Order: sequence, then structure tokens, then C-alpha cells
Amino acid sequence: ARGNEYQPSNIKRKNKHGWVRRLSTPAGVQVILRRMLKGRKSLSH
Amino acid sequence: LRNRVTDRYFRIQEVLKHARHFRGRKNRCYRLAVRTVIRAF
Amino acid sequence: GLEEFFDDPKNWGQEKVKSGAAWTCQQLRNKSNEDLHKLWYVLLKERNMLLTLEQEAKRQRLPMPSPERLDKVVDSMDALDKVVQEREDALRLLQTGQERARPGAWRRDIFGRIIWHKFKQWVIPWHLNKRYNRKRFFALPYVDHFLRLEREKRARIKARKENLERKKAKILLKKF
Amino acid sequence: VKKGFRAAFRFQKELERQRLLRCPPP
Amino acid sequence: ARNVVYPLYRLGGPQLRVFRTNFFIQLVRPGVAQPEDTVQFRIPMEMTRVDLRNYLEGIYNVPVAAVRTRVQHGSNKRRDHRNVRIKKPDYKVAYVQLAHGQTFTFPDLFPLYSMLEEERQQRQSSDPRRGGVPSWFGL
Amino acid sequence: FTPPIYQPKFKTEKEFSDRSIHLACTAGIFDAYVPPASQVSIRRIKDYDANFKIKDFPEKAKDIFIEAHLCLNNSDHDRLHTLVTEHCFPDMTWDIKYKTVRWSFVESLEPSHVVQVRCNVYGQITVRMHTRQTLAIYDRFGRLMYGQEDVPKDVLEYVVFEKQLPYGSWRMHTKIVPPWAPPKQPILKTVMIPGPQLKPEEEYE
Amino acid sequence: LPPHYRYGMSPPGSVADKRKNPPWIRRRPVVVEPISDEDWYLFCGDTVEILEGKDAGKQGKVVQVIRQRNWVVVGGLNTHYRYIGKTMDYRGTMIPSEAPLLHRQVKLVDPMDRKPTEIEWRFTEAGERVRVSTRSGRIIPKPEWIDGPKDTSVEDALERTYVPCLKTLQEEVMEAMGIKETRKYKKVYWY
Amino acid sequence: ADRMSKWTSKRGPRSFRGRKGRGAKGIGFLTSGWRFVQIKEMVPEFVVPDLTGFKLKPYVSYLAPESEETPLTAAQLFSEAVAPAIEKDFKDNLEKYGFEPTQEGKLFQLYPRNFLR
Amino acid sequence: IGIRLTLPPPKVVDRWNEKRAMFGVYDNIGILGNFEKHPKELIRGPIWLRGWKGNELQRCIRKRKMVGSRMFADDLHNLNKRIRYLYKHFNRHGKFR
RNA sequence: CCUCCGCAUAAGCCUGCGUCAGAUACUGACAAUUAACAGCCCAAUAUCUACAAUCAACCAACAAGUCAUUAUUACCCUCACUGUCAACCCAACACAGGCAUGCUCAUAAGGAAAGGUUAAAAAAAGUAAAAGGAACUCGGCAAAUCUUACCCC
RNA sequence: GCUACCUAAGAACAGCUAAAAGAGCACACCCGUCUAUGUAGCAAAAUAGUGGGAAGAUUUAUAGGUAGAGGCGACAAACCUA
RNA sequence: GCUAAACCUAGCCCCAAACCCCACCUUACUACCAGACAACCUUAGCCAAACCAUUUACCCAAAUAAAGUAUAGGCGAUAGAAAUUGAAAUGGCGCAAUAGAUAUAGUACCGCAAGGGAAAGAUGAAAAACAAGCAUAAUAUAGCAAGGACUA
Ligand SMILES: Nc1nc2c(ncn2[C@@H]2O[C@H](COP(=O)(O)OP(=O)(O)OP(=O)(O)O)[C@@H](O)[C@H]2O)c(=O)[nH]1
Ligand SMILES: [Mg+2]
Ligand SMILES: [Mg+2]
Ligand SMILES: [Mg+2]
Ligand SMILES: [Mg+2]
Ligand SMILES: [Mg+2]
Ligand SMILES: [Mg+2]
Ligand SMILES: [Mg+2]
Ligand SMILES: [Mg+2]
Ligand SMILES: [Mg+2]
Ligand SMILES: [Mg+2]
Ligand SMILES: [Mg+2]
Ligand SMILES: [Mg+2]
Ligand SMILES: [Mg+2]
Ligand SMILES: [Mg+2]
Ligand SMILES: [Mg+2]
Ligand SMILES: [Mg+2]
Repeated sequence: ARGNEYQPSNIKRKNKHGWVRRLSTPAGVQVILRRMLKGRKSLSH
Repeated sequence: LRNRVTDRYFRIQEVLKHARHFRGRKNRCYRLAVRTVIRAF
Repeated sequence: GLEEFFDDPKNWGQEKVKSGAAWTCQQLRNKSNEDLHKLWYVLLKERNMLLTLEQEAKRQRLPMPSPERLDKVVDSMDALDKVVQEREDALRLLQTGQERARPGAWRRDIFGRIIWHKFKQWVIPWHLNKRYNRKRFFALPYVDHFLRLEREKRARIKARKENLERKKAKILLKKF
Repeated sequence: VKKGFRAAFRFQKELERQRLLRCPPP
Repeated sequence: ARNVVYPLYRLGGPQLRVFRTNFFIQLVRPGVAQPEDTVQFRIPMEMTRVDLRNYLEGIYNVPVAAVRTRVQHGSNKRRDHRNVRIKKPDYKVAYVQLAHGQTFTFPDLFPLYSMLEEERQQRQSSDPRRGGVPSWFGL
Repeated sequence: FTPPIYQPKFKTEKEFSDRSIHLACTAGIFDAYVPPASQVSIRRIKDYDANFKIKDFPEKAKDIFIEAHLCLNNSDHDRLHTLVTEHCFPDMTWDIKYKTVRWSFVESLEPSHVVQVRCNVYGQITVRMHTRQTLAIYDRFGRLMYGQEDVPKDVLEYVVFEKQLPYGSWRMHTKIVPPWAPPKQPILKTVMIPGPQLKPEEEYE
Repeated sequence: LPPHYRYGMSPPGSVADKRKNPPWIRRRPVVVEPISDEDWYLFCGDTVEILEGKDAGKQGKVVQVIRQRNWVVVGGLNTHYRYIGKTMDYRGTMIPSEAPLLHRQVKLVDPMDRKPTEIEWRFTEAGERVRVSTRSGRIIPKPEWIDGPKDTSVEDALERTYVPCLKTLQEEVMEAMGIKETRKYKKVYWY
Repeated sequence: ADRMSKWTSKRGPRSFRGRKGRGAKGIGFLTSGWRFVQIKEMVPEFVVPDLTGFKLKPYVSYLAPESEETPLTAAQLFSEAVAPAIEKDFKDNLEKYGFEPTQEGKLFQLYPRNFLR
Repeated sequence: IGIRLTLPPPKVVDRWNEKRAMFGVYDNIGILGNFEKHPKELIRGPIWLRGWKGNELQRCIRKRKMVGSRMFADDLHNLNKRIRYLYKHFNRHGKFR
């Protein structure tokens, strides 16, 4: 019954966790900055 | 690991030598050998 | 004709193809702009032929005959490009004083990093460009902490590198 | 690796003793 | 040309001309049966079919009747020893149909050691009757 | 409720030329001597050696031969490398591995004399010897398998030496065995030679 | 190349080299004294003398120089023996293979004295940079085609057709080829 | 779910796959009915020269002498192109000698560069 | 099996290298030089513990006081946390009271 | 012998049983999805547009609804780019689960419940049963039949 | 991206009886009454049978919205990524 | 005798000194259309007070001393100055692959996301040369498996 909470859809993925949305707010900008500081290969989704 | 013990082999052998003539794992495993060697002494 | 994509039929199957030397920048600098223009297409045809040979060799699971020909041709084309770029740069410096062909400016992006933003061509002025105005070229105060953290990370990496270098040097001196 | 020399020397001595016991010289 | 900024064209502007073409193409053997008039090329990803037609007609004087292009996805499944995916580069494939009833078929390209060979000839393999006894000794 | 905890997946996925070879020999014999006019080659070796004596060479040849065979007796590969050519060493020492050999030398029968000499440039001298020798080849387990150790045998050999022409010397290059040579000593143990292995669809004929 | 790559006798890109040093190896780095490029004095083809090991004293010709490990390979000298072509059945053929020698273990030879010599990189007015032996002086010299159908002749390659002018290649070629363009490039906005 | 793989036009839904491209430079525009109007001037025209009678070749004979690289500089170009005429006219308005005040009005402007390659 | 099977490489110590040979020289700089320089002025090390000693809490307090402004961000955060924890430990925990 | 299916589109995934060569649907190399299908649109300023759909005709309505243009001014260049593979996606799995739509309504498509043997107990499911027919049981649970009337909420 | 509710614009609902029905029987579809299996399972809630609804307050694909001293809720203190 | 065991340097820690071509904000890494939204605003709480409610040390611009003094404080847990004084200036009694950075790497993998986050390598000058667990060798009346013993 449970487990398949992920129902992939690229539109939702990009609109929810995309570079544009992360830059859209100061909090998302700080998220990107934290990932950059940590050295993440993938800054956004 | 500034100070690490290096004699543990000989510390174990000091008991295992007395434990060598026991039955089962008491003659091999130190955890078991030490208890039975103390009883033997 | 399509035959120009392949070497001379006599050279097909030859284990080795004799080739000259790649054009040097000094040799090319003596040639006229028209001569360089024609040599560019000569070298382009040679490069296409050699790339076709390489791909066919990969397809047939055989070594490419004289693979250094491709390296020579690429070097010659790069030298020709460098010569033409040098001439263009000299002319641009003389006539305008600009050291860069494309306009740009130093700007602080949204992350506080200083970048060389290269300008793009637009038909409308910047103040009317909606997407350009959406783009942000300034960093708000909350980025200062992360700028300091990045600076200190770089400093730590540099310090580790220098310390390791000194340790290695001392070990070498002791060894010898 | 554990820094030290005395334990290694002792173990070498014990290995030599065991080797002699297993294959005593003529 | 690739990896270059194209001058923006405004209505009534001059003709866009490229003097030193940066595109380099490959003529590849088709992996499947193709019409006699069809030629398969591997093309830079930034080259259009119109660009390819002009390229072939100008640099090679090849009469081109039609051009079709597709982007071949390169496998990203292979992984190195660090479990990191190795990406085979994607490439564009162009199919060019020659004009004027012209036909094309991919040409049939690709149509010390002496001491080693001589010693291999002179191996002198041990005979079964010798029973493993070295044969070098003359006795 | 407590959710299950998966372990890391990696724990269950682990799996198990400007320089060229400088040869110092040749792949055999330039001109095979056939047992029952070489002054050109003699001069061609003199002009490069500046000191050589064919009349005295056979003694040195015999000394080198005997000393190399003794080095085989003691498995002294270090000396054998200088004593024999690289083309000869595998024949000297390959089949003799993991077995002791008691080769020994006794007085020769007739004096050794040169036969013929031919010739980046490699010397070559064919020397005929008719000597007397002994063999006793044992196994890994030290049990005799070839020849008596005491009884000597008469050996006729045609030994071909080769030389490098700067620091090279005259080393055993190859022994020529004529087709008329008598069969060698018989071996102690019997042997079986299987017939042609037959597949099920195949029949013996 | 991968960091701390162990340079070996095989060239850094051969099949044997890849077999010996796959991308994942992490062997201990080899400590090599830092000989500067201006101090290296052994060169391919130089006659040298071996100071240590088997064949000590013998003089040979440097065949290869693996500079990254301070190595010089003396042809046919310092040789062990290895089998080549050894298959499942054939024992193979013995071959003398050289082993690399350190520049500290090898010394140069005087051109005529034929003896080991210590060397210095003394500048000379004619030979701006050249080796000079110290114990006995004298300079040790540094040792060491038909055009195809697609090769430019020397005269054509050296012809100077370039007349310096204030014209770009584009406009020069336009004039040469006769292309006529009257449309004026409308100004664009850069930003 | 794949964050590392490059974002291409093969990944999203129909709209994404149609909208994203592969870097090919545009050739025209779209009118009503999705009809694509191709502008001729937007198509790069290859100015291919006549190679008949040309003497150069993709390779150079090894017999050619070695030379020292001397990258061209603005000063060198000025000396080899302007200095002669300047000296002659001075011994005997800089536009006469070749100087162009404004790049505007030229087919091939040097800055901002408005020509390909 | 936690014992090495080979003797470690011999450790050669040069008891007469310059450092050892001249060790201690000028320790009496004060009493033998009219007290122009105090011996603690011969100490080379961190600026915040030159000629000074204290437990971990005092050392951390001194470090923060003297070079705190020059410390990196996360190092300073760790130092502040360490000072806080050491205060709690020394002023609220222990056998004696 | 089975068919719940299956074939396509969408969404998702991204080369994931095509060829060759090696290991023991894995590895390396080579190849491949070709636009007409689909995505990717629209020059302005005003101005227009009450009368559902339901075979839209009777009829019935209520919950009152998806489908439209003109008047001027501009305007000719014209087929570019991108998706196109697969045994596939979400469930840690080659998971008996989840997965929208069109056609097929049992198939022209897609598949295999039995590794081999024996036929002990216990266990699961199914079929049959003398006479009896709820006497079982907390309770007709289950099974078999097709079965009335009533109370409380 | 589950789920609670909502917004925009979509889609599905065989057959029979009745007649314009929050009607009856019954597919697909949604749900989950009881039994059995299963219980480290095919499954971190499934399977078989049995059963409730199945033209509606229905089910459902797509995109969007409501965020934790909050949301949403035909209140079960239910649901808001096991 | 199998599994294995062994290693020494990859690097790191603490200080000193010293200040540090093209594409990419739209679905990022997307050549190319009428803008307009732009930022600043007491930390809190845990915790201590043996509960808790006022209260409860925290990059401060010279170390030391004044001094834990004056003061503050459910005058209690605790907090706490200043006037004044005015010093100086080259590595390791650090780790050595479960240690030292998480780091071979912010990678693999896990999560929708923010985030979490690993493991491991060891030849040579040249490769162009002894843990546990078992097996050898299953087992004999009776028993915390041993001790006293015994020819056993
Ligand atoms: N305490 C300490 N001394 C160091 C450090 N790095 C270098 N030194 C010392 O700096 C001095 C000079 O270092 P060297 O490498 O010999 O010379 P250098 O390159 O001129 O030195 P710098 O100018 O400091 O870079 C020596 O006394 C070193 O011991 C370090 O990290 N800590
Ligand atoms: Mg859903
Ligand atoms: Mg297409
Ligand atoms: Mg089956
Ligand atoms: Mg079975
Ligand atoms: Mg009955
Ligand atoms: Mg009844
Ligand atoms: Mg009853
Ligand atoms: Mg009863
Ligand atoms: Mg029932
Ligand atoms: Mg119905
Ligand atoms: Mg109903
Ligand atoms: Mg209630
Ligand atoms: Mg309740
Ligand atoms: Mg409290
Ligand atoms: Mg570690
Ligand atoms: Mg054991």
C-alpha cells in the first residue's frame, strides 16, 4: 500500500526543486550557497 | 592513537598457554579461556 | 565529390601513410589572408578525410593507418586559427583599443562571486528586457557569511597544500 | 601499523623459537 | 561555425557569412541497409541540415537532394572503477540523399620478429620416447 | 512502528618506441655445417677482434664447454649466462629444472679442432669434439632416471659458438646433431604413447 | 596521468603500462631526488660508465632516459634475462633485458680519455650552454626525406604572400572573391 | 530522480522535449499555425574559395627550415603597415593612413565583433 | 594478528644535530644577561600561550580573547561551543564539590 | 495448456536480451531512433460576441454549461530545431503490488502452473460422501443452498 | 510527485431493468465486510474467495495552491512522502 | 593449508609567518523582444537555579595586574567592571589507512527536497624480470567440562 510515494514527473521536479525556484527566494539562494560550500556536484534538481 | 598497546598478543598468550589443553573454544577464544583458566587456578 | 572524404585509393590498406609536418604558426604568419583562407579549407578537407578514416578503423576494429596525421592536421588548423586571431586582435587593438572581441563586464552575481559577464546581442534596450531584468547581478547581505566560509575553505586547502609541500621537501632533504 | 620496536622484536624471537622447535637444526 | 557567437540579424541586415568553417564531419558506413543514393554522416551537434547541405555543396560540390538528421543518444550506463557513470558522447547523424540520380557506396577501406619466428620453427618439441629427459646432452 | 533500516548498498556489491631490444645472439646457424675456404670469414673476424688465434681457439672452446657443463651441474645460471648464448640457455636449463644432474668430464679422446667459421655482426665457429663424458640425471625425488653415474660414454659433438662484434665473448650457441648420429642412451622407465583420441562420431582406422 | 603515477620502463601510455598501472592503483610514491632541468647531464646516446652492480665499470650508450625517475638505460648493459613469446606450450626465447640505472649510479665518459668524468654546465661564449669535464677539462659534445603528394614544397611554404594591411580576413577575402554586400549591419544592444 | 545526468531534450514531457534544443543556431521564427519562416540571411553562407591552382597542402615538408615564433602584435602591425606611409608623408587627419574612428558603418566591425569566426 | 611480522626500519637518531646540541642555550638569558630578557621570551609558539599555562578551559578562553577575531568562522564556532561545554563540565560536574 | 491479457499513445526511465569478441539479461567494442506523427506559434489598437450539451429534431428540464468576429493599420521570407530505441516506470529486487487513455472483448497479439523422483506425518486449497441435518460453535464462522418474519440503532 | 481539501482545464463509466432517479441487478473502475493463506510474506498491509458502490456527494490522468505556535479535515485527533 | 595475517606513505592535525572559445536566473548551463517586484526589522530555546515563573557566562578591538575587587542578583543560582598598569615577538615529547580531514569524495549510495554520507591501497631497482572459522583428524557411559591425580 505504501512505499511508492514518488510518482515521477519532470514538470513537478523542475517547478519544485529547480534552479529558478531556488534562486527565486533568499532561502533558496542560501540553499544553493550551502550546496556550493559543501561542494555538491548537483546544486539543484 | 598516540599510545597504542602492542603486547596484546603476548598478554593473550599468557592465558592461552594454560588454556591449550581444555575442550572446545575454551582453549582458543580468550574471552572464554580466561574464565576457565581462572577457575582452573 | 564524396571521394574527397577518403584517402587516395592507392593508400587504402597501407599499414603506414607518409605525411609531412604540421604547419607552424611562424610559417603561416607569412601567408596572405586569402592564402590562409584557402589553406583552411584544404586542411578542413584533410581533417574530414582523417576523421572518416578513424571512424572506419574503429568500425572495422583495425588500427588507423598513421594516426599522427590527424594530430598534425589538428595542430595545423589550430595554428592557422591562432594566426588569424592574432591578426584580428592586432587590428582591433589598433582601431579601437579593445583587447577583447566580445563586450563584457565584471559583475557580482546573486552568489556574491565576481564574474566576467559576457554581453549578449539583443534588439531591445536592457531596461526593457524582462528576462534580463529578472536576472540578478547583485548579492544581498546574507551572502557575506557564505563568502567568508568559501574564502576560509580556500585558505585551508592552500595551507594544507603548502604544509604538505614543505613536509615532502624536508623528507627529501633528509633522504638525500 | 603500530609504532614501536619492542613488541616486534619479541614476536620475532617467538617466531624464531617456534621455527627451531618445528625444524630443529641437526 | 560552432562555439562562436552569431551576429544578431535584424530585418534588412546583411547576409550571414562564415569564412573559416569550424564544422568537421565524418562519412560513416551505415549500420543498416540504406538506399544507394543515401550517405550517412556524423555531424557536430550544432550543425543544422541546411548548414550541412550548404557545407557539402560548397566545400565538396556534392549535389544534395535531401538531408535528414537525428541525435543519437550515447550510452551513460558504463561505470568506471569508482562506480561513476561514463558518458559516451551524444552525436548527430545526418542522412544525405544525392541528387541527379547519383549513387554512392561506402568504399572498401582496409582491403626481432624474424628471430622469434625462426626459433618457433626450431622449437624441437620433446619426443614422447624421451620421457621428459632433457635432450640437450649429447650422451 | 519502527521502519526497517537498509544497510549501505556498496557492502553487498563488491566484486573480485625509441628503445629497442638489444639482442646478443641469432635464431640459429647462418650456414649449417653438414658432417660426413672460410678465410674470408676468418679475416672478417680478425679485422674486428685485432687479436685471435684459430690454432689456440679449440682449447678455449673445450674449457668453456666443460666449465659451462659444470655450471649446469651446480645450476649456476649466473655463470651459465656468460658461458652460453641466450639462444642456448633455454636448451641448457629448461628441461633440467627440478632435477639434479651429475654431469662430469673425463679425458678427451682426440684433440678438439675447428671446422668452419662464418659471419649487427656476429661471429660463429663450429668446433668438432670427440670426448668422453658421464651423465646421471635424477628426479625431484632423487631417483636415477638417465645414465650411469660411473660408466663414461663417448660423445661426438659439433658445437657452434657465437660472438658479439664489443664486450661479448665466445659462448655455446648450438649443438649440431647429424642425422647419422647414433641413437642416444635408452631411458630407464617405460613409456606409453596414447593413440589418436576418438570422438564418439569417429571410428578408429 | 593519475596522481603519484609510478613511471616504469614501459612508456606511460602503452598496453603494458596500462596493465601494470590501472587507474585505481595507489602504490607508495617513489622518492626521487629533485634534479633540476638545468643540472641534468645524461642524454640519450651519451657514452656512460656503470659504477655499481653487475657490469660495473663497463661503458655503454644511453638508449633511453626516463627523466621522471632519474633513470638512464644503457643499451645491452645491466641486463637480466627474460622470456618473450612464452606460450602454453613453447618455453619462449631468452632475451637480455636492461634494467634502469640511476644518474648517481652512472657517470659520463670523456670523449677521448674514455674514463669517467665529473661534469659541469659551464657557459661558453660560443656554446652558450655546454658540458665541461672537471677533472680533465674538455667539452663533452651533446649527441644526436622526400615530399609526398600532400606535402608543400619548401619554397611554397616559405613564400611570403602576406602584405600587412589594416583589413580583416573576412573583408580581405570578400574583396578577393568579389562578394558584394550593400546591406548595412543594423546596430544591436549588448548587455 | 537522476540529478547527475545532463539535462537534454530527451528527458521531459512532450512540451519540454519540443522546447529544448541541442545548441543549433536558429534560422528563422514561428508564425501563426506553427509555420516556420526561414530567413535566408540567418543561414550561414559558407564563403568557400576556389582551390584550383592552389599550391599549399595540408602538410609541410620536413625539409623546411626551423624558425622562431614571433606572435604578431599591434605595434608590429602598425610598423609594417602604417609606419612607411606615415614617415613618407611626414617627411613630405589620421583617416588617410587607414585609421577608422568609429567601427559603425562597416560590414565587418571589429568591436563589438559582428562577423562569424 | 595485531603484531607486525617484520622488524620496523631501524630508527637512527642523531643526538648531535644542531638542535639537540644547542638545546637549552639562553635558558638563563635573564639571570646571566642582567634580566634584559625573560626566559619566557625565548618561547616560540601560539601567541595566546607564550609564557602562560592553564587547563583546557583557560586555554580556550585565552585563545578566544587573543585571536578570536582572527579565527575562521567554523573554528571560532567550535571554540565557543568548547568553552561553553568546558564551563558546564568544570562548574557543574565532577566528584568533588 | 494459459491468457487476467495484448498492441499503441501519454507519463516515467535513458540504451537497460541488436551484432561481434571475451568472461561466467555480465564485460569491451561496434551499430542505432531519419517527419508527414508530436512539440516548438501568433503584429498592434479598439470592437465583437443572450439563445448549452444530450443523433438536437419532438420532449424534458436544471446543477444553467468548453467551443465565434469584426474596423483600420502593418506584413512575403517560406519547411528550421527537438522526441522517435528497449524486455522500460513507482515499489531497496527480473517484487503475485500501483500505473491515465484508444483499440482489441478473446484475440491475428502475448505467454508457461510441473528441476527430477516418491506419493510418510503435520499444514494449505479443492472435489466427493452412507444415515442425520446446526445436534458444532461465543456466534450457521466457513461451506452448501437461494431462504421467511421480526426487534434495537 | 503520498495523503486532506481546493483551483484550471480534461477523461471514464459494458450490458439488463426502469425512466430522466445522490433508482435496482451487474462489467470495467473505486473500495475493503468476512473467511482462508501469508506473517523476514509476492507485499514494511499482499493474495484467493466473499462482499459495498459502480450516472454520482462517483472515479480518475495533468498542472497549480494551502506548511508546522501551521495546513487540511462529511472530527477518525484523521492526513500533511512507510 | 585455506580463509587470511603483516606493512608505509597517500595524506591529514596543531601552530608560526603571510592577507586573500561557447552556455548558464526560462525547466540554469537554453544565440535573438515593451521592463519595473526588489534588501535591511530585539534571536529564541535548551540548560542552571536540583521544579519554575525574574534571572543563567558567550569575535569584546593590549597580554599581565587591579580582581573575581567595586557592583548586580527570586541579594540566589549566578553575573561582574572600570580608573590605573603597559610586556614581548621558527616548527611538532601531532596521527599513520577502524588513526589523522567525511574525504581515494562531498564522489558512490540514501532522500521528493533541505539534507545524510561511506568503504578502501600496500611486490620489486627493474614486471621491457601468527586471530576467529575450518581442514589435516567426527564420535564412547557421567554431567560449568576443570582440578587432585595417574602407568594410563
Ligand atoms: N612553525 C612553522 N614554521 C613554518 C611553517 N612553514 C614554514 N615554516 C618555517 O619557515 C621558515 C622558512 O621556510 P622555508 O621553506 O625553509 O623557506 P621560505 O620558502 O623562504 O619560507 P617562507 O617565506 O616562510 O615561505 C623555516 O624556519 C620553516 O620551519 C609552518 O607551518 N609552521
Ligand atoms: Mg498521484
Ligand atoms: Mg527529427
Ligand atoms: Mg514453470
Ligand atoms: Mg518440486
Ligand atoms: Mg453427508
Ligand atoms: Mg434451522
Ligand atoms: Mg447448539
Ligand atoms: Mg455444544
Ligand atoms: Mg457465511
Ligand atoms: Mg451503465
Ligand atoms: Mg445508483
Ligand atoms: Mg470523536
Ligand atoms: Mg478520541
Ligand atoms: Mg532547572
Ligand atoms: Mg579515514
Ligand atoms: Mg587459528
